[PDB]
Amino acid sequence: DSEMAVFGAAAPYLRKSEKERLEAQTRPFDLKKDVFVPDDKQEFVKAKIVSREGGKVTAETEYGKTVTVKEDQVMQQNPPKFDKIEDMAMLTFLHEPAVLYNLKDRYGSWMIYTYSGLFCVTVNPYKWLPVYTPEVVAAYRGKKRSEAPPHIFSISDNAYQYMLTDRENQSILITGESGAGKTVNTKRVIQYFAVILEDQIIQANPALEAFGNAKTVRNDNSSRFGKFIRIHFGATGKLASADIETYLLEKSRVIFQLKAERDYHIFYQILSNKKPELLDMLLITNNPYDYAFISQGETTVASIDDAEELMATDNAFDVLGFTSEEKNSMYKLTGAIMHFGNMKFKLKQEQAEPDGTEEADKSAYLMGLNSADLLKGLCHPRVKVYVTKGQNVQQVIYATGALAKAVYERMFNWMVTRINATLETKQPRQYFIGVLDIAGFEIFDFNSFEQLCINFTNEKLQQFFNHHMFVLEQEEYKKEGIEWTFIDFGMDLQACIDLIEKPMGIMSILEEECMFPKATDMTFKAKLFDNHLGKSANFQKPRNIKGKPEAHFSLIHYAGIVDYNIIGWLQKNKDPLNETVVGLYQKSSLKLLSTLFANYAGFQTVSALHRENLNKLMTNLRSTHPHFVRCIIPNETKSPGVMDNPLVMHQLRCNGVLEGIRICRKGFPNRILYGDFRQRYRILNPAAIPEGQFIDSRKGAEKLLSSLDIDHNQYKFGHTKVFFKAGLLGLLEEMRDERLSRIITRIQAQSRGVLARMEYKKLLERRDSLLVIQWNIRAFMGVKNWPWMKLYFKIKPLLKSAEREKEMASMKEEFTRLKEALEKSEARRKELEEKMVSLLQEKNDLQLQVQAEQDNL
Amino acid sequence: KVGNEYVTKGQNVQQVIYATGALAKAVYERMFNWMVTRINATLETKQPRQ
Ligand SMILES: Nc1ncnc2c1ncn2[C@@H]1O[C@H](COP(=O)(O)OP(=O)(O)O)[C@@H](O)[C@H]1O
Ligand SMILES: [Mg+2]
Repeated sequence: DSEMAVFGAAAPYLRKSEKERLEAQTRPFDLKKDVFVPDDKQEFVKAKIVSREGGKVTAETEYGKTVTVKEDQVMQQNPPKFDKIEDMAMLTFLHEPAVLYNLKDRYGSWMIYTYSGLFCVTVNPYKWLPVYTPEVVAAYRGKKRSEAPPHIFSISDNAYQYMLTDRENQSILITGESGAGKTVNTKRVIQYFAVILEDQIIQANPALEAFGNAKTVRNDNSSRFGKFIRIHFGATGKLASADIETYLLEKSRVIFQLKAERDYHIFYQILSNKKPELLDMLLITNNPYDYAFISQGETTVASIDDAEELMATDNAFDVLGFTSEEKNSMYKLTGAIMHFGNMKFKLKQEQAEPDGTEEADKSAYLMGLNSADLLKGLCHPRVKVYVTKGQNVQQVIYATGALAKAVYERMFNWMVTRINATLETKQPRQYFIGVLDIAGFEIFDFNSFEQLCINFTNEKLQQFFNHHMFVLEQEEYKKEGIEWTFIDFGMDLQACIDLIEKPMGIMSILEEECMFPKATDMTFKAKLFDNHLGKSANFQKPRNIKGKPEAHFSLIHYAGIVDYNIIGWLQKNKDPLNETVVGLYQKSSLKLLSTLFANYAGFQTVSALHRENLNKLMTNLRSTHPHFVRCIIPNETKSPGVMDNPLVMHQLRCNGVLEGIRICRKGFPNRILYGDFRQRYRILNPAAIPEGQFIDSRKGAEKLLSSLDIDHNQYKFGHTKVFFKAGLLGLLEEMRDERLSRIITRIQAQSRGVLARMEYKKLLERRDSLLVIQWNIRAFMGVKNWPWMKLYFKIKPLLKSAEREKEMASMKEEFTRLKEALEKSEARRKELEEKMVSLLQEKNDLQLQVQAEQDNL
Repeated sequence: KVGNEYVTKGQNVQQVIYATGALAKAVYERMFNWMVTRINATLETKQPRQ
């Protein structure tokens, strides 16, 4: 249990226990006696095998109920060896009940992360589990998904491994219904990147979170804008400058909030009174109920304490390096917006007469200008012929709301730009990894233009997933000359997108009527009905319900039918403003309001910008190698552990995960280039593909594979990329690692051999020296025991041998010293000779240089 | 590389074939110049005096 010991706390929550699988193998089972049968309230139920009368197999459900049904919707249960399987591609039987029941089995053990073929699926646990510890992140470093339990950390690690190996961009895309957990997983991915500037990226997400998210019926932490976070890396394979891009912040939230929907987080974080200094300098109490814009929602969430969120976002701002002046500026603007919300107006003979201007004075003080000028601009708007115009009392409130939402949007863009500036670093950055977290699909009780935009973004993301996973993979199979029948998996959302995105479509008619002045909801809607009602499968008449608000029409996304009541979408897409107040805000005292807002009058519909951003984003994405994560919400009640079968079945059908797993298990998932394969797996059979003795790719790769003694029917050789059947690539990697280990061990053995060889040669020389010494000392003792030898042999060398024998020693040593001196002198003379040759070389070079200056003149 | 970002450029067949030709020209010119430098180094022996 090496993985268990390494993981520690998160081990039981990520990997099945050894005893658990041991008892699972002992669970009673058979090829027969096991089936899944459909049911109404629960989609599928386990059942036994009783009798097949006329082909009508009889099944006794686990609840005890017994019913006979024909061979249709009769699917064999998978063997218990596949219970709580980490990757769901090795299922011998694949069928709609099987995916649900394996997912539920893993969910019961709180195993949210599961691999469905190539991409990953995450079920919402609705409870923060101890799996995101930095120890687990370190354990998830440099590990394949096969050798590690499923987790988003493993997904990020595999993306980084591709990043390093193939030197190509990666894009981790999170897709699912709202509140499924996309933002949490994006935060975990950013955390994994930070662990392996890091504090800057960590705290940047809460900074935008505090201003973007709001509490909704579907989820309390509901993002109102798409996020694309790009982390750049250099050639060395280390983190570098980052970037964050936002998509279509829902500006209508400030003006209006639904009955069960709260407002933005910051408007109540500041009013939580955690820092009364904020209350003092903003001239605002801690009760949002006195303030019209932010009092429509509950302003209270059971799981959210706005004081903690406020201190967290302040800490994040400090970590990012936000100066106190700009923080105070945005705080003053946030105060000013509900100060504007406090505005009241009355008709008196025609422009509304201002009243209750004290709050207007306070707001003007916060932003910085003459309050009378702003009041007159709101009271008597002047626009391009600056000409005054009579307008209704109700219109001044709408104008103030539009100005407030525009100011909030500009402040949001300023935060985005400041985050980019803080994160940007001049250090080299080679490639990038893009994490995509769009606003998830959602079905509110009443839906409007922003809901339509969010759902259209979700539709386009699902269509991109379908196109890449199904169409492009099959076209790649075809192009490389691989025999493969074309299979249609049954989802092509291009028609649904073209219903609105393409010209003359519902969204296109929306921009066309927005350009058209005097545009009314009644007529424009008519322009929709005669255009696509009936003839378009998705669009249809509104399936109006008495409980739900009246809807103009109903249209079918990939996730189901949704009603879309249009109420003044033309003004929302057009975004009109009063030019007088525009001019007043342009020259405001505050740095933020003056710089940001000056480009409004310094048009293009926001829907057109949304479409262009989606097109550009997905064209950029197509250049990358996506990793998909699909998030499933188990229960609408936010109850952890409740695994509501019909909802998950509907989500699985809309997502089309089953067909993705089918195309992963049937087709060839792994495709590797011939040259890359040769240079990578040559260690398996180095004899094949001899080192630099020929030039050919296909033949060498074919010989290498044919020498690998595996199932040769798995791979179909192509023109440029050899394909691999599912599970083959990991096997080849396993034998490659084993062969590398064998090579390293043999290298160690050879190194030990040579070290022993040299040390034993040294031992030989030492033994020869010892023999010489011992023989000489033996002779010396033999001559020393002789009384004669010492007398004439100890004084002769000093005296008698000095004059005519030791003088040979003296002349020899002086010859040696003189020879050393002569050799050193001759070597010095030779090096001086070559040095003076070099001096000639450089002097003629310098005369050439002199000629060069005479050329210069 | 534009700025600090390595942006991949998309070119048609004409540009890529012209690039191949330019690479061939440049590498052969460097070939010729390296040959000239090599022969100059071999011939430029000691005592290039006077
Ligand atoms: N992996 C997870 N661990 C713990 N809670 C999670 C996880 N994923 C989602 N949740 C919870 O689910 C809810 C919605 O998750 P969130 O990421 O905010 O969704 P969305 O991306 O749709 O805004 C929150 O209550 C969040 O805490
Ligand atoms: Mg979210």
